[PDB]
Amino acid sequence: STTEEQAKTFLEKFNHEAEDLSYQSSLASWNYNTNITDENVQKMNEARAKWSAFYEEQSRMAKTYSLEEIQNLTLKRQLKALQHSGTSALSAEKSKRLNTILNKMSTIYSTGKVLDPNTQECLALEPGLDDIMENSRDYNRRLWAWEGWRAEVGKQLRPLYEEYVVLENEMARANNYEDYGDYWRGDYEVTGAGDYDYSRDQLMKDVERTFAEIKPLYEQLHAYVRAKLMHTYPSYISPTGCLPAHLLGDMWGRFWTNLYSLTVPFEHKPSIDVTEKMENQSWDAERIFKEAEKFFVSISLPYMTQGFWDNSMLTEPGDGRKVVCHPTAWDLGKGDFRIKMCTKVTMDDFLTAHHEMGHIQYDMAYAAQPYLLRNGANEGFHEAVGEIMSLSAATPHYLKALGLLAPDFHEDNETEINFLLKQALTIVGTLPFTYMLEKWRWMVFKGEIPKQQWMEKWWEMKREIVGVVEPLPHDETYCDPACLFHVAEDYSFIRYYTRTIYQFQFHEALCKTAKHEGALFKCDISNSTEAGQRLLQMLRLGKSEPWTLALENIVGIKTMDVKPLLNYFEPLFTWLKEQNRNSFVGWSTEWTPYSD
Amino acid sequence: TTTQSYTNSFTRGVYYPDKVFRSSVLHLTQDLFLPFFSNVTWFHAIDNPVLPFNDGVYFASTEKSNIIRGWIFGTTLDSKTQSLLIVNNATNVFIKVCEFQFCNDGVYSSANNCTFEYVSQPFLMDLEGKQGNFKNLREFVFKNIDGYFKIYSKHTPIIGRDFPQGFSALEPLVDLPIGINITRFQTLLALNRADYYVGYLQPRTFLLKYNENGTITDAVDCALDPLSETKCTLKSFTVEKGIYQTSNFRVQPTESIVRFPNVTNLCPFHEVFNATRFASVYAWNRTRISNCVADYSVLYNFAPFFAFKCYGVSPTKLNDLCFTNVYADSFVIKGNEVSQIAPGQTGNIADYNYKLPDDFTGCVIAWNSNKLDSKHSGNYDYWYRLFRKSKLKPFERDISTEIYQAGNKPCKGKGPNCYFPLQSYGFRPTYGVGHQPYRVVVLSFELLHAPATVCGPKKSTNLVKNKCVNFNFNGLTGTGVLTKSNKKFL
Amino acid sequence: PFERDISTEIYQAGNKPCKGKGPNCYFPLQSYGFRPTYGVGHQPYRVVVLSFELLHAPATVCGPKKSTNLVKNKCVNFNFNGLTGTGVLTKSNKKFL
Repeated sequence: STTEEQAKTFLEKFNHEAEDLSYQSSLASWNYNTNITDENVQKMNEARAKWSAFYEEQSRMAKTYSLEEIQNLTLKRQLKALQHSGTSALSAEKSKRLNTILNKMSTIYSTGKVLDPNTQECLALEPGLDDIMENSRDYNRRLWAWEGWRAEVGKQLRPLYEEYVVLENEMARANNYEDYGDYWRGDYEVTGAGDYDYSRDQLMKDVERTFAEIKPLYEQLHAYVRAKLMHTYPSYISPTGCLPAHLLGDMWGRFWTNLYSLTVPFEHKPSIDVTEKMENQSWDAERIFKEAEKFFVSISLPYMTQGFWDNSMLTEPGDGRKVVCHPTAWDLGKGDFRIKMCTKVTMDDFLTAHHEMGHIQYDMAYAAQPYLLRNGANEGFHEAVGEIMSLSAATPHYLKALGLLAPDFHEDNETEINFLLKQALTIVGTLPFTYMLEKWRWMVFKGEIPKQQWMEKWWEMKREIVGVVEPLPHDETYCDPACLFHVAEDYSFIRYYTRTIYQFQFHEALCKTAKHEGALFKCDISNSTEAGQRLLQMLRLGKSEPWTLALENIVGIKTMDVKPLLNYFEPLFTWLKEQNRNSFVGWSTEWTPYSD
Repeated sequence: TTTQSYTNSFTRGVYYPDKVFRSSVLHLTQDLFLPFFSNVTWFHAIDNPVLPFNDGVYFASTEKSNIIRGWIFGTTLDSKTQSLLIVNNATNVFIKVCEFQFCNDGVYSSANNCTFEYVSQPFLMDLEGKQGNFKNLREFVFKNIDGYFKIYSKHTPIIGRDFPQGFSALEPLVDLPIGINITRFQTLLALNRADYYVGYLQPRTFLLKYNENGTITDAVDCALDPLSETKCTLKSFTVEKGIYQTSNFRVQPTESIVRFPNVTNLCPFHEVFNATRFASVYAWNRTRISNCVADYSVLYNFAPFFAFKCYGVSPTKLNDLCFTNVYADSFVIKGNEVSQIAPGQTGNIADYNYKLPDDFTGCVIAWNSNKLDSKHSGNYDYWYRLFRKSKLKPFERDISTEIYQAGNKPCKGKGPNCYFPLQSYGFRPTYGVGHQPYRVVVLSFELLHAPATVCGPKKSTNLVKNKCVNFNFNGLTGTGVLTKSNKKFL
Repeated sequence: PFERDISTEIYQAGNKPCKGKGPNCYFPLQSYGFRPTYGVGHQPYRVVVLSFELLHAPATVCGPKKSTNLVKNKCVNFNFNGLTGTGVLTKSNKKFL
């Protein structure tokens, strides 16, 4: 009778059939992570093609249902997740040209090669380039490589970006949305709840206030970084002015992990290096996994299934059957999880193991939910919880409790500052750039700007906001910030920004409620049943309900919190305040290194 | 610390069984009395050992100063159960009958629950008399009568002679009305601001001689000695010369044996738990039981039996319990549906395919079958049903439900807003716990008027030889001796 | 008779010492759910028993208090604490405790 019952029945049928097909396709994807054989990949592509066909067919059947006559909140969320059609809303010709341009993007990004003045060296994409960047500090070499890559990629990409903005605002109209930025923000759409509804511009207001409260601290840290660079290059940095774009620290302006040898305050004393300790103890990957499970039991998370240790790959089975080992572990459906590592006995491998363990635990938590909401409430929850697991593992207090570190060890202020600086500069260098590109995509897809006010405003804004000056001026036909793998197939950086802020908030709330004393950093969250239940009561929810109620349960406030950025680097900032008296404050936009 | 001396009580510990006056009567009564010349273990405490309260522990004391109080009675006298106290002080009774954990002596650690309390007068009756060694003779009788805890008393002074051969009459006192259990007993000596005779009273008939004033001057046992038994039978304290037929002697049965036929019915209970080609939930199987064997070991040892919960009949007191027909239905589900199997509860499978009624008596058993009813690349043989009009009636089959309809619009086949209720049930050997194929059988109990021929092993016991035993040959109950015969039985 | 065995201890099935609920380890007590939805055989009947001891003891409860002045050396019917009977009541020189 009522459309709600028809929607429910369909939803049940779709959930069952799609969970079966998704289990098949996830088995195919896991065998893709494992094998690379031609028969395997033929099975995998046929499985994913049939899954896509089934999803499109079910969407076509479900297009009949209306939108107003739904009153259940879970049913409303299911309808919102279901009604997303994407490229199916357009015509066959539009779909074919879209998939052809996606294939062109993939091919050019995979086969992009830049030639140095000597043609005998072919810089093969990111591999090799990243190694040269990390192990060499040659201004001419790195600047020329980046300049050539930009002058090629952006020159090819300029008209296709305009094609993309036109097509994507057309998709937004097909979804009855104002723009593609709002289309992305539809993942943060809350409707039908009193004192609980938040629209898309609320996120814009939140990012504006976060920028307002981080401007001085970001200015201070950028000034310290540029002072460190000046101490190694005295005639290449304007201290009173901003820092050039080719001096952010890495090849894309994304990471700041390269600024580690010349940025550590006390390089003489060694950092926390337990790798020698597990080399002494002769640790194994299986025992590291068991220790991770023991830690998760200490945080009261449910035990891993026996199939998890039975079926899942843990160590490399020879070299003839090569395996890719990017850090990722998704469920297969119906309660099956697996993991893939290029594991060794070091610290970073254990860190990513804990990250994917948090990923798998979050994936298991919502397993009682149906398929359409079988995901995080956003696009970065799993990454954020993996990061908070990794940080919980990173604290030396956890090492002391586990016994891998000798008990006769004394914590030192300089060592704390070094660890905090490393674990900060590894993530926070990406924070200015992720919204620096996300806001620009937002505004370009808004339609509020003309065509010939893009590169100049790009550079001027990044200088006046963070201190990123263009060393080599370029006209409006370039796409220098669009030479990344993430933007190759139109992937939003909203996920990265929300991961960075949400993981912070999670760990700060956990340490606050873990009866900790002293500095919030260097504190583990383990052997705490109360905090473990605090995790679980929102882990079991997932996409079923918006993040705001789980946020008010975890921390106590309803909107996004700005405290974690300030209170996570407090020792570094307090130590920098006294040293700020001898370091100039501020940057000048008009100053560029090539204006002589 | 305390000693462990052993002595003889002689004649002592005689109380008034009733509250009726008897004058110059030789009335004979049988109750919990102290056997005459029965050895009583006497502890000299200067400690506080444990003593099992079995059949009316009796107490006495011949001290020189007030050191002993605190009578406690309960099962293990600790561990959160009701253990009570009869601790006293020389103002009032100071009854402390409540539920405690530790008291050591009012004086207690945990309040917990509590019950009857009563204070009227010093229960120990602390009077010094004239001499210093008045001994405050603590004769009391504590016993359990249908939950009515009885207490007697007699403060008859003695002079030096402990456990004296002089007679005494224990007058009754107040009694505890607490309907609790008692297993052990300890004397919780009081805290500072020749004392123990535990004469357990086994049941035995007693002949009591009353004075003209109603006092019990003398008594004689009825089973202590042949002369005592003769006096008991004659109902007099004097017996003339001659032979007296007192009672009869029999050899008590040393053991009891139960015999029954070969119990060979051989129900295919193992065969119904291993028929590989099972039936899905949409069409659950059903079997009829008659002249079977109720071997519940397979239900108990075979298979991990992940599900064992049931609410109607205890699965422990079931081997001997015997019916005629049992409705057992077999089907395969995942982990969570096994838990959802219950009487009067929600759940898609339990609401649309098989509903357990509220008045369902029986036990639902499910175990783990991860490799039998599953295979790689897909197990599509198993089916299930998902849609119907409303809640399914208990014990209902809805096979061939055609095609489910919705939207109040005519439909012809599997298409728009009209789908086939038989949705795929994909089974793979790589499901984690919650989705692993779980095999469940629901077998129901019915109190059947039909002859119950499935009653279990019947407890066949070996039958000794040449020994007086209680036999149960094929239901022939009786007592006697058994020996090999030379009969010519047809 | 007249016994209370209040205890929540796991009643094992078979011989294993299992504790908890589920496989061959059972809780001593199960649900007593009461709803207006069952039949007369499962309706929540609230019953109370009354137990008395009609024995030769000083009666504490006596019902409707009716007392007639006691007479002596005369043929009368006595109802002392329910001791119905007939006879001549004369004061005695016994040693009643």
